Amino acid sequence: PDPCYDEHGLPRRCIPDFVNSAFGKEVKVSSTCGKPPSRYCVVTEKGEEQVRSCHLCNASDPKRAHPPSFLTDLNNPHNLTCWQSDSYVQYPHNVTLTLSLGKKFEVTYVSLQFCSPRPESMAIYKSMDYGKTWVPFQFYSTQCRKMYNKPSRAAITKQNEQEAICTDSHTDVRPLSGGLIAFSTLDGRPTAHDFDNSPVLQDWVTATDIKVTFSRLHTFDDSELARDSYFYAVSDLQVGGRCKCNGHASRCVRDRDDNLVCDCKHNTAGPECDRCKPFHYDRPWQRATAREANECVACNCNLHARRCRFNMELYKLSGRKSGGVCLNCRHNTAGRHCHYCKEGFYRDLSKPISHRKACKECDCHPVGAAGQTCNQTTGQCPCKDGVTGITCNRCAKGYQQSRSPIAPCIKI
Amino acid sequence: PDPCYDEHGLPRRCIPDFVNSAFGKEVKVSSTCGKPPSRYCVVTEKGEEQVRSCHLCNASDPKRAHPPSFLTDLNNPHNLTCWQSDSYVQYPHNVTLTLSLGKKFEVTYVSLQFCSPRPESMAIYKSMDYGKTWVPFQFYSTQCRKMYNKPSRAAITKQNEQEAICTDSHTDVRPLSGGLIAFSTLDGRPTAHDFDNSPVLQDWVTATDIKVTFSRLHTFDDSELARDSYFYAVSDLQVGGRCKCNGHASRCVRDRDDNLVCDCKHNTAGPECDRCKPFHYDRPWQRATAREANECVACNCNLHARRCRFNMELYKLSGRKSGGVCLNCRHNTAGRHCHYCKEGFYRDLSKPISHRKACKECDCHPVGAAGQTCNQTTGQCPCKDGVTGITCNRCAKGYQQSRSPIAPCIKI
Amino acid sequence: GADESQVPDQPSSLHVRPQTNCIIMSWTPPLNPNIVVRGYIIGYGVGSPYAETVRVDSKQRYYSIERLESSSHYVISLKAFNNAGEGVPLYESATTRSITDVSTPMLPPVGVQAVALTHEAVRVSWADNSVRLYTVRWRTSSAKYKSEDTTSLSYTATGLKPNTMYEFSVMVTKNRRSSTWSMTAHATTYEA
Amino acid sequence: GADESQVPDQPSSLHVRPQTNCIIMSWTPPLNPNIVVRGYIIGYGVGSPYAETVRVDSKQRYYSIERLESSSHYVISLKAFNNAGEGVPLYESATTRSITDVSTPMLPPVGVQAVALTHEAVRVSWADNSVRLYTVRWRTSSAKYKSEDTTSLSYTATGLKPNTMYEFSVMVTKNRRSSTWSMTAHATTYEA
Ligand SMILES: *[C@@H]1O[C@H](CO)[C@@H](O)[C@H](O)[C@H]1NC(C)=O
Ligand SMILES: *[C@@H]1O[C@H](CO)[C@@H](O)[C@H](O)[C@H]1NC(C)=O
Ligand SMILES: *[C@@H]1O[C@H](CO)[C@@H](O)[C@H](O)[C@H]1NC(C)=O
Ligand SMILES: *[C@@H]1O[C@H](CO)[C@@H](O)[C@H](O)[C@H]1NC(C)=O
Ligand SMILES: *[C@@H]1O[C@H](CO)[C@@H](O)[C@H](O)[C@H]1NC(C)=O
Ligand SMILES: *[C@@H]1O[C@H](CO)[C@@H](O)[C@H](O)[C@H]1NC(C)=O
Ligand SMILES: [Ca+2]
Ligand SMILES: [Ca+2]
Repeated sequence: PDPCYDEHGLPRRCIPDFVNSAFGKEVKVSSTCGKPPSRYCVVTEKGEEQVRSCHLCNASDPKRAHPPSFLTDLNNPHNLTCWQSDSYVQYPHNVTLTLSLGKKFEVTYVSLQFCSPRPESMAIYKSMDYGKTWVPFQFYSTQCRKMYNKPSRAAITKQNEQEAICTDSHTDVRPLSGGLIAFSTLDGRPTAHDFDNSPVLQDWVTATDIKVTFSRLHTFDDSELARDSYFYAVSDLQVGGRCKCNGHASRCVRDRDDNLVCDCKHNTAGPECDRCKPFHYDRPWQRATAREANECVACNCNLHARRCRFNMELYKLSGRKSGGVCLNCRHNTAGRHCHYCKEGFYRDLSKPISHRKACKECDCHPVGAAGQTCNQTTGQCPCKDGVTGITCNRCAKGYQQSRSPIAPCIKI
Repeated sequence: PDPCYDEHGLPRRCIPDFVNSAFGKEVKVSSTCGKPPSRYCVVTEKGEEQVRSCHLCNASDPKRAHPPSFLTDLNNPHNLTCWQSDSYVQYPHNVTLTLSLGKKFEVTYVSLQFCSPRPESMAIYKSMDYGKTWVPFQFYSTQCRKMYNKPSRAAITKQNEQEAICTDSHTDVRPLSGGLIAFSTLDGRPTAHDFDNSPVLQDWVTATDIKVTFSRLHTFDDSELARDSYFYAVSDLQVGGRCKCNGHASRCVRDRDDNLVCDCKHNTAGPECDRCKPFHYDRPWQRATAREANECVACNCNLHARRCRFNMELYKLSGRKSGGVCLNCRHNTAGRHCHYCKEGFYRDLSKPISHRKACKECDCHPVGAAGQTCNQTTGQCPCKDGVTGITCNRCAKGYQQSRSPIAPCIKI
Repeated sequence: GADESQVPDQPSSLHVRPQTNCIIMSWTPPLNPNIVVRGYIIGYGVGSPYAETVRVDSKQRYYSIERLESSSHYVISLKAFNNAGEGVPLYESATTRSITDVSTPMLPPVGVQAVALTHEAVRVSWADNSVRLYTVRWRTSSAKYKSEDTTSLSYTATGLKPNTMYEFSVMVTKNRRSSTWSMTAHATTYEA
Repeated sequence: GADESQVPDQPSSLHVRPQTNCIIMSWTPPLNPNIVVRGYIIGYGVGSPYAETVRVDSKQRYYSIERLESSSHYVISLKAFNNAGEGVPLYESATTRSITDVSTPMLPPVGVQAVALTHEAVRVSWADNSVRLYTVRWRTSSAKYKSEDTTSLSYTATGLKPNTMYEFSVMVTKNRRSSTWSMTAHATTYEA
């Protein structure tokens, strides 16, 4: 049953499942070892001394290959897979991971997990519009001012909740394998308990894309063994969070174009449920609140209008409830709701105002009538001085016709 | 049944069928190819380049011959025939087509249709009297002032509706084959909606003959291929319109002389029905109007006159209805209508005024009568002083004759 | 039709009835049935019949030339055709009516009076300010109408059940164009 | 379960009910029974599910995450595992309640009145200064109680032996948290 509506029939706020958005997806990487088969060296500590182990990275052989697929595959500790940058990727070399989500997700966290020692310098950026422009999410360094030009550990106020912080956290060369980096986009933001009511934070969390750049490795010499030991290895990459449906969907699916969109059930529309779906323009679109779900309401045209438009003046005028107005009413009816018959017509009354033929032709006599308009219901026409009837075709008792079309009836 | 008279017996205006007057007729041409068999070159455009095709014009061979017959024959698109002027007929060469209709037609339009590219300079003239003198109908040129000395596109006022206009219309070398020229004699004349009531326009339209002169071709070089490509070809020539019967015939036919004349049924006469037919001279001839057909009326002679003549003074005097007077009334009757017996005669009354012998001899006595004239009906004569009787041959009671022929009777 | 060796000879008749923006045309096949007729080429236009050309069915006796100008003299040509080609055309010409005629849509007659003559008869009269087929109708004042046409401004209704009030209306028709029902006059027939 | 060749597919459901300092979580096995499930790895923490990891029995459908912070957004992940290794996780997130909720322990309703309507009926009403499940109970004034729940601030007791004084009490429940029995009101039913 729909989680978007309650125990009986009422709209209630709905949120998609929290997922790791990275799980399926392919991630582009600046470099990967094995291209020509190369050598790497992983260092171990048994007791107090450093013990080097050497191994072959080979992209054609499946045991020795470390493709970026291995960034997002199923993460099995028992059997483990790592993507691996080549050797001597040290500063000022970058290694960049870049990932499209193809949809606006609200991201709660970003996780990397390293088969290698953690990098000493890394940066996490998001794209908020499908890859065109990036903003920083988080910065990790031992020297923040030096590397990223960011004073480290800036206190975050209400007036910057979107500021990218640089910090020394999770930079330790230990663990030398299996180490973690987990960015929490809501960590230490001031209004983060108010996220439902804070647009800036809701905005802060939204991303279509995630880019990770490794900047500096850890030292632990210039020899070739030393160089072959310097590289990046990540076993798993995760972007955790939800699909951004504005509280107006519990799911996201593919559409005709194989794009991912919210499956919007509020009478909502567009990929984020940012707007009302057509002929629902009675009230202006709202994001869903815990207290008040706000679904677009269908405006009433009584079957005589196939189109609709919102009017702010009307809204504000009508007590801040409704609303919209119907556009061009067919079947000889006149707006707002096409709730009556156009001037020049009258009511059938043997049908209600909704019916196709509920608008009956109001036929007034070209001569006998002073105008072309019926009384809406009674059927009357504006008869001239001495005329009478429904249409005005006959002179009243005591009267007879004249040769004058202007003054058709006279007394006697 | 006659279209010239209505549902029962009354004269109504009648108009001959609209026809292409050129269809039968032979048209004289200044030049035609093939005389000694010659060569022509027709140029084609496939895509952007010009492709020459050459062919033989041969007047003795029926496939290759292009006589002027082929100007007026049946125009079958599927099988097409063109008259063709010879080569290097370019300026200042003329090629002239001339056509007699042998009758006064009211021409609505004149059509030429070209197997060749349209000419850049052409002139249409009419003869209004059987070939003697020509006036211009229309002029086509790119340079009107240069070629025909006519400022192009002169606005036509009421005070020149007969002015021949020069214009650049239908001068395009495209189409390179099958192109049209259609002159409409009523086009842009001011009073052309009033044609029924405007004599100048009715006059403007009338022609016994049509002459077309081709003046300049299109350039598209001096080589002999170039020269052999320069010529005129017309597939069909049409003069559309009606036979001019003055509203007094629905047909035109041949007469004893094999001339074409209107088959005039209004009591009208002459080749255009311009006059009344003999002994119809009661009222003066009119052209037929939509509102009033005007047929010559027979004047009443009561069988005593074989000839008739109109009198304007009488017409104007008699209330502007009638009319004419009978000429020399036989059978002793006296005009206008021979409606009585001449002075010197009297009425039979046993016959009506129409009968041969309705005029009876009025015999007065050489002596007894003071004059030679009867009373018209009674039979009396102008008896002298003492005489009596119908003729006066006897002296009245109380009287007797004398020796005096002057005074024949005396009292006693 | 026996054979297609040659083109069709000309159509036997052509007649044209001009409307204001339109023209109606009718015709008949050639008199000689033996030559196959595969259809007709109509052609038309102002002052010459070259502006436009329509092709039709062999069984077509009728055509409506449908987008045209007021007060314009059109010339029309008609050809019959077959595989051999097209035969000699027949022409006619017509001048479309003026938009004046459709400008003011026709208005009913005014000053209408019905006076009872007898038990079976009532005299109806009207007026007109235009200086023409008038259609009079009558009914009981449920029961339905009775119609009559006149060329004049007064009619006399006969065959009426005595002592019964009737209802009379008139319309008018000009150049095949009609107004609506004029105002009604009520008259009661005489007791017989 | 037929075979352990591959890791378990994902759990079918996950649901979480946050307490103030605690969080309750429930789930269900994968839909495919054929792959042996040897237990689950729960993992959890603030903003990411990495702060802690618990391992449990294959037959476990339930877990209580028991030492946690007020007003904190925890993310929870759940994996099924076996000898092959661990399969793909399911997640959910929850925000623990505030210590405000346990600070002032819930207090009964006040201003309670019971007025006898009839021989079989008594109307009970109360008030609240908080600006919600109220539980009313009644008994004879030895003999024991009768309970009823309401969503409103007034209830009407039915089925009462006439001319008998009863005793009515109310408590209240907020966000699954309950006060004690409000002061009692004594009303005697009508003689029938
Ligand atoms: C890399 O792996 C492929 C595939 O097994 C193997 O054929 C190739 O020899 C390997 N390269 C080296 C340098 O051993
Ligand atoms: C298990 O790990 C290997 C090597 O690390 C990797 O090639 C592969 O993805 C996994 N094998 C299976 C069963 O897919
Ligand atoms: C690469 O390294 C530079 C250091 O100068 C850094 O500023 C930049 O963001 C990194 N990423 C890319 C994509 O260049
Ligand atoms: C022209 O045609 C006639 C008749 O067919 C033919 O005899 C003659 O040879 C032709 N002329 C030329 C130059 O071919
Ligand atoms: C058809 O066309 C030819 C050549 O163009 C011409 O000679 C002739 O008039 C037509 N043939 C017939 C069947 O008359
Ligand atoms: C021939 O060409 C001349 C150009 O000078 C033109 O004026 C004339 O009307 C044309 N026709 C005749 C028959 O000469
Ligand atoms: Ca992996
Ligand atoms: Ca021809």
